Amino acid sequence: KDLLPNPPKTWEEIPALDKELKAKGKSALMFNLQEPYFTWPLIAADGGYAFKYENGKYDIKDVGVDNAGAKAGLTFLVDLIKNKHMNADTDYSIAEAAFNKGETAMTINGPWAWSNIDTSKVNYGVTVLPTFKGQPSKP
Amino acid sequence: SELGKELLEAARAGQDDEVRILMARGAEVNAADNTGTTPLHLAAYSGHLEIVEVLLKYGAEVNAADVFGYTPLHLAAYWGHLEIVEVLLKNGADVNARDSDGMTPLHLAAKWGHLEIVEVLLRYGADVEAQDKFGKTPFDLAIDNGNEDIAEVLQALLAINRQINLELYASYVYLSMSYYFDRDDVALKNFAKYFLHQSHEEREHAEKLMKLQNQRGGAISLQDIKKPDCDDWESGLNAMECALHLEKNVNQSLLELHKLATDCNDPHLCDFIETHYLNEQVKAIKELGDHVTNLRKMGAPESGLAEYLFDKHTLG
Amino acid sequence: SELGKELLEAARAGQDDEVRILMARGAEVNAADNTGTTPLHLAAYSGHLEIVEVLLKYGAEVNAADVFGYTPLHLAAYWGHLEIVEVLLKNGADVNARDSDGMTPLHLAAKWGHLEIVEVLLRYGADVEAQDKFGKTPFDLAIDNGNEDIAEVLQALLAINRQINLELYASYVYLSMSYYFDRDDVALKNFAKYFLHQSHEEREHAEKLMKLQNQRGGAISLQDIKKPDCDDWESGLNAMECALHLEKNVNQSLLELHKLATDCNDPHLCDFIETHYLNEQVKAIKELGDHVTNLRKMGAPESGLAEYLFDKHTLG
Amino acid sequence: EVLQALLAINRQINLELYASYVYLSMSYYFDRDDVALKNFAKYFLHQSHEEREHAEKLMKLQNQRGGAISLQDIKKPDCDDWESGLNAMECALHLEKNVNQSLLELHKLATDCNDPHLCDFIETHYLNEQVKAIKELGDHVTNLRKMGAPESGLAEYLFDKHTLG
Repeated sequence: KDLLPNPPKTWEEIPALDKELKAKGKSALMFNLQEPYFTWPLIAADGGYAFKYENGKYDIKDVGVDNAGAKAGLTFLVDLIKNKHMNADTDYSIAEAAFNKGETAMTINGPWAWSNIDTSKVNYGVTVLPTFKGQPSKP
Repeated sequence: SELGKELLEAARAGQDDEVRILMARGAEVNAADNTGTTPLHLAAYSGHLEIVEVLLKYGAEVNAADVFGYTPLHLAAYWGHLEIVEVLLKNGADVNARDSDGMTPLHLAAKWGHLEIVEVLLRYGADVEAQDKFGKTPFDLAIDNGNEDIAEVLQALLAINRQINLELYASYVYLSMSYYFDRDDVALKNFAKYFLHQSHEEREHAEKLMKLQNQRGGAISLQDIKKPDCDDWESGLNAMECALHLEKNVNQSLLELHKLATDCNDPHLCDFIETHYLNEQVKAIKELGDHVTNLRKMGAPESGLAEYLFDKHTLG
Repeated sequence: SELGKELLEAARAGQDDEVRILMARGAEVNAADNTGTTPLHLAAYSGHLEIVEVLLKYGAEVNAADVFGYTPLHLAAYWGHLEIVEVLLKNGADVNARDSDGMTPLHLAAKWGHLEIVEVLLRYGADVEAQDKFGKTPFDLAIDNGNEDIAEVLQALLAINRQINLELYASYVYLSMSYYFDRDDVALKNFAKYFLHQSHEEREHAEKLMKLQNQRGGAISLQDIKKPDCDDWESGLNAMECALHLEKNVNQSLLELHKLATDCNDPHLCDFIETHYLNEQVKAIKELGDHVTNLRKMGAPESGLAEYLFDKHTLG
Repeated sequence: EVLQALLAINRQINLELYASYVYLSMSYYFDRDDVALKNFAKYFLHQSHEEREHAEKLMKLQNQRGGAISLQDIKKPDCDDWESGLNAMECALHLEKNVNQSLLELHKLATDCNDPHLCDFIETHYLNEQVKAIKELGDHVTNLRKMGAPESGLAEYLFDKHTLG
């Protein structure tokens, strides 16, 4: 809450604000890039979906990754990594440890790390992930 | 790379003392990682000029492309670091380097709204007409993101360069016309003399525009001069009518240039145009219309006596 | 076509009286058969000028293509009929008409060895560089069939036109160089003055070659003038070295032109070249080499005091 | 509109009178016995008198329109001691750029007030002279920097002789 009093609601805002944090010696977003479990909200927000799931049945022939939404999400990922907003070799440990120090301002996490941030005593808040191109994230 | 990652950490962190000691130990400067990121890349991304300076003192590569195509100039133009852009250009950085998207550094600086970077890039010969994979010029990226002064600069520069090329074109048409009229089957000496005079006047017009562009600090950029539409004109009347059509086209482009200069709030350009160009065009159009109506009244082209006597009495 | 085949028989047979009576009865002149052969086609193939003249008097089509692409001009050039070639060109026949093979009438006249047809076709603007489906120019068809004088004419014409374009190119390089040297960050006025002088001298050289070509009865043919290699020269030394390289190239092409003129037994062209061009090139190369060695001895480009003082004392 | 245009023209008169006094200071710095550069001093005296003429032209214009000239104090230049020929040329360039910027604001104000005579006066007598002066002063600065000044005393002597001579 201290590094950012007003969270953004668009992923398209994340690059620009990152330009601010390098001016303070900070990083905008740092999380585990080594898992699809973290990245699937963004890439599958606007058209990606793991398996087609209807009426309680998962279609096996309908693995959706060759979609324009998955393309858009992965291009946004390569725009966040090409201009060096984040690092590619980062993972969960460095991310959470730096957020406990308060170096990176944003992170994405489930419940299991909440108490860990309660060890940091950083005045923090929790909110929904930003939407992307109007289509909200899909954890 | 025994000290190469030791250079990568100081490039990420910005310690002039660390890199000074590493150059005292002779650390290698071309330490590429798995994705091509050099110590110069991180030195540019960080924005500390001293590590960049000493890296270039020990011979780091200025045009090292990564797996995405970015050079240090690209990243420097993205993040808006003026001095390192200047010293990269001073050390032979390629100003028209394309990335994977075909986006030059000028595309980036116009997309993000950095004026001084745009101007320093224009000084070193950045291409105004470079298109990316979507067919976007930097002018398009500047209007799409609301950087109106960048778009003004980019539009005025292109318009003056096109007017220079158009004045050079018209001189070559008059050269063609002049040497048509002294062929041994077109024996009209005063027609040829008249059109050689016009050729040299248009050469002077183009040189005046070049001098003006140098006084303002803009960048002259020359293109091909295309060949005239005919090698064979047909008569004195037909060539006079083609010359009238030509000067009307030139006048129309000058009026568009004046309207563009008035939108950009440039009174000096407006006064330059209306003092040296707009009255000469009116005079030339009046004189060429005079010649056309007199030649038509005398009975040309189907009277060979008419063009001979026009040659003697009007052009003589 | 009630009298159209009645025109076809007289066109095959050549009766001025028959076609005079058929035009007294108002016979149609555009009688096309199943393969496109008009009465004008047979009138041209036969070689009687009177039937062609009256067919054009009644408005026959001059550019009627058959199913193979031939016009009356093609057939006239094949069979070597000079007067009908002349009057077809006089009535607006397209001189660069391609057949199914892409062969222009000039291809045919060069392949068969008709000099006067070749010359009349060159007077009206026939393309020397037209290639057929095999990539053959008329020069190639003339050397393959032993028509050496045709090939001589075709080679000399192309060489003089290329020298005209090369002199026009060099003037534009000097214009670029001159306006580089009065940018506000390159403040050398006498360099700029020197290169403007060279620009105008090269314009004069090109105009002299154009006047010579008009005195001989040859056909000037202009092409595009391409942009110089740089917009940004780097110093006075570098521009002087580029100018030396340029003038050496021009001298080499002039020597090739002289050797070609000596093979063609043209003493007037040889004396023209060695009187107006070969000594000026030697003088220019000597002067530019002088400038380069003096600038290198003074310590340029890495001495800014050297170029300032060279500007004052040598070019002043 | 009347009240704004009047104030703007009076401020431009005072600004032209200010620039003449800076050039006077610069000129008499360059003939001190420890700064013995005669052609620098001659150059800056010429500029001083030209700026006096610019101010007098604006005063004559204001009298033709029926407006009220109102004079203020002329403040002293920022330095008594310039440091070299290069530094004084750079200060003169900065000065003429400031004057040009205020002239452009005056022209925009005149265009809002629908005054074509003032616009043509400004762009005929003032806007092209500023462009010429800025081009010439930038020329002088780059040549002096290339020759090796200020830390080369041979550079300023020879610039004095060959360019300003």
